[PDB]
Amino acid sequence: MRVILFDLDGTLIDSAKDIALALEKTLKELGLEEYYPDNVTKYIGGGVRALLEKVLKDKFREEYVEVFRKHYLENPVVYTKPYPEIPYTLEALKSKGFKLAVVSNKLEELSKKILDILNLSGYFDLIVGGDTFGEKKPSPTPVLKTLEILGEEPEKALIVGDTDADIEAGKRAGTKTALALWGYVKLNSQIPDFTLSRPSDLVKLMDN
Repeated sequence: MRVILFDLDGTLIDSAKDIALALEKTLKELGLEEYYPDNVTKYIGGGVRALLEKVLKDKFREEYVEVFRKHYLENPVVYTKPYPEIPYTLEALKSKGFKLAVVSNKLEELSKKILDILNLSGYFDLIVGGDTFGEKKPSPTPVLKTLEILGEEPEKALIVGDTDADIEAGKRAGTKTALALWGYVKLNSQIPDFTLSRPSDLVKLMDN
């Protein structure tokens, strides 16, 4: 029928606290805690690499990314929970016959893990991740391959996320896009087709 592709962090799950903690740990071990930002939330956005990049700038080193994907995976879920209404919305969307999927830019082996721990895994007909198949958003292969492996044309899909990358992907891929206002909005210059202020509004949006 219709496909709804969701971003993971800042959309389905409120993972800010755990991320900040893993980052605090990594920096302490690496001897760089002085670069821990005053307001960390404006740094959490497109993966572990992009966060360390934004935090360290020229002090960035690739072997740091792996230090982070470590401290953060022995506490992938401590404070993290789905946003309010998300559990109801997935189950609701699934029972009305909608294919659901998580297209994120976070490790695909981990995308399946955090969701297993939060009992959300089962609602998704597929869980594409940061590495899954060859390219990360902004576009448009993760979304087109994810839609072929599902049997739906882009014209029947909806990307629900919070970044300029999500909007570009859907735009380039041919899907619809909606901003998850309840999540952590990181839009800069892009404009989505819709605005969802609450997850349940999704159930509404797909009514008629």
